[PDB]
Amino acid sequence: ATCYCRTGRCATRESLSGVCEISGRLYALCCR
Amino acid sequence: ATCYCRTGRCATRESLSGVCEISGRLYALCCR
Ligand SMILES: [Cl-]
Ligand SMILES: [Cl-]
Ligand SMILES: [Cl-]
Repeated sequence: ATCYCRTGRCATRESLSGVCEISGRLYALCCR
Repeated sequence: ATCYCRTGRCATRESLSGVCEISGRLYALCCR
């Protein structure tokens, strides 16, 4: 899948799918 | 990025990047 680790909401064409943890920071997981 | 929601360990070229929550189930987020 194509996915992004986001600092804001997911884009409209993306689905919230979990959490990224990179270098200690949390991100929304947004896939399409 | 290219990401998969895994029930096992990440493949050699993937990095463990977080967790997926899909239909009430936990998975390892594996990204390359
Ligand atoms: Cl973002
Ligand atoms: Cl898997
Ligand atoms: Cl879920």
